[PDB]
Amino acid sequence: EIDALEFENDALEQKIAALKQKIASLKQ
Amino acid sequence: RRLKQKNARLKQEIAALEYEIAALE
Repeated sequence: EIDALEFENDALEQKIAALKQKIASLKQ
Repeated sequence: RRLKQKNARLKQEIAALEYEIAALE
């Protein structure tokens, strides 16, 4: 079974990449 | 468990980044 935490971990990594990008942007 | 540990650390990382975002703005 792909565990429910793999789902949640993969969503959290997406969110991380998107926050890094937003920080890259605020510094520009 | 690998996955619970990685979960707790992904959350801590997201927390740090939202902290910096709020400091930057």
